[PDB]
Amino acid sequence: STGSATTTPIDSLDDAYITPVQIGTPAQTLNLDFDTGSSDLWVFSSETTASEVDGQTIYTPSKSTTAKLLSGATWSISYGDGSSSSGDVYTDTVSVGGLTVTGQAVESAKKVSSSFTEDSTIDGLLGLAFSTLNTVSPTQQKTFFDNAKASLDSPVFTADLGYHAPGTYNFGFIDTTAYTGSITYTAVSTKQGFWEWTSTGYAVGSGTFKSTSIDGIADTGTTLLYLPATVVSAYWAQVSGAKSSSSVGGYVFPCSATLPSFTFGVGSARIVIPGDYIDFGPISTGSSSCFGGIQSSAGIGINIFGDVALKAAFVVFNGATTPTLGFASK
Ligand SMILES: NCc1ccc(C(F)(F)F)cc1
Repeated sequence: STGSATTTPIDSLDDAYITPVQIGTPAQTLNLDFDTGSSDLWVFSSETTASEVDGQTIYTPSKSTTAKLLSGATWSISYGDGSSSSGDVYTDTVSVGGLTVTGQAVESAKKVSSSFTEDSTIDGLLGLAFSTLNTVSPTQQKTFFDNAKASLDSPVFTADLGYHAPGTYNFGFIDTTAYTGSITYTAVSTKQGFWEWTSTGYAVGSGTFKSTSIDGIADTGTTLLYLPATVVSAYWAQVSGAKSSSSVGGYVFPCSATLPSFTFGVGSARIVIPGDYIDFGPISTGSSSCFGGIQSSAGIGINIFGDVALKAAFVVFNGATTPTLGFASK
């Protein structure tokens, strides 16, 4: 089997991407944030605290003839940005663009943090990292990809995020018309439960490529590109007026600037992020200072190849017995 679904940016800045997911019987369509950095499929629901729901589409398990409460199961997750959510669990039929999983764990939120409440476009998340990170207690649950894997024509999923435009998530196949050149595959460590790989280096604009190992995770659930301070300082030093602002919480630059591109290495291959992709608009409404798309990972503990980097590539999340990552220009 295969599955294919369109992913759409939630706003004019590509702050996040949403993909329609059918849950239950009859189908209840919710727009979830596909996240290769986490492993919980959680949704806003009829159980979510009323004051914490503001515009989101909810999952109502009582209206689904295939929903079953997973006895005694609870979940609670905290994301790297400080956001959190928790609740109870149901098993139900979940479909993504033609691909169906019966008995998928659908984590129903009873509580969500302010940032989720404030994002009316995100109805929940669909975790695509390794099932070792799933927070369901006392019995850990599998991801949608993990549950569908054996049925897929190929044990893979692909991420093809658009820049200010719709994109695609494919399951079980590689669309050879969606990229240029070839796909370069690289080794993955699953030790931290993430799609963790090692970039071979970088370049700033038309500058000399620096060969250096950058260990990081391929994370669709993170908006920006988080890299070592040395790297990020080398990037912003090419932008006149750019500075690291402690009050804003990162590198900012004059909105009138035309940004240089950023190239990252995948083996001997190169992925070029165009300069416009690193512009995240005014720091506050009407400000002439803009927020940068490349930020330091110094306070995180890990480098994050988020949407800024992934949307420049056709990305293969290879779930073969030894998982790997594939990147191609597009
Ligand atoms: N990295 C996962 C993630 C996804 C969405 C959000 C937000 F912004 F919707 F709250 C936070 C964290």
